[PDB]
Amino acid sequence: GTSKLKYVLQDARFFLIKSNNHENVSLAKAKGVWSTLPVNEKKLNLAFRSARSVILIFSVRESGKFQGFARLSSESHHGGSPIHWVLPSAKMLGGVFKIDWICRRELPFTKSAHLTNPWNEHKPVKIGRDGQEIELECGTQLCLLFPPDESIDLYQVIHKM
Ligand SMILES: CNc1nc(Cl)nc2c1ncn2Cc1ccccc1N
Repeated sequence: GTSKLKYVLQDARFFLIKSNNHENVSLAKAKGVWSTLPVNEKKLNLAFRSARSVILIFSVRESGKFQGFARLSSESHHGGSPIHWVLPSAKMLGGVFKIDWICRRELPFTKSAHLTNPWNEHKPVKIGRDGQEIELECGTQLCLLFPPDESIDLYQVIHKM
């Protein structure tokens, strides 16, 4: 069902993540981590302290789709490991956030054409730069459009909250 998902999304904040390649999204799905540029790392660290859930909604550039969404489980941390990101430098991708995936399924942009983002001039929610915040109502509805991911149990995510 969608009840636990709605509970996780309650009062959440949402950010669009735009990746240049599929490989880093695949690596993020396998290892539960994400890294971004310092402008956005600063924004996400602020958001993580400010909200019960911070949701990253991923889209690979030129794919015409979102590739899923995940909840931040930590602020960014340095050292830890050298993630083999297919770097589009490595020093700008230090700072690793831990993330718990909520949905690893794809959603085509054609399915979100009815959703506009107030924080980006009411452009369709697919439009935005890496790090663009998505207002609560639009982000909630976007996440609810994804196909359910029955391989994921939200019970442990609710306990992180
Ligand atoms: C693992 N993290 C990332 N991996 C990839 Cl392949 N692209 C990213 C990532 N974070 C942001 N972008 C998009 C981008 C690429 C290059 C210059 C500026 C911007 N915004």
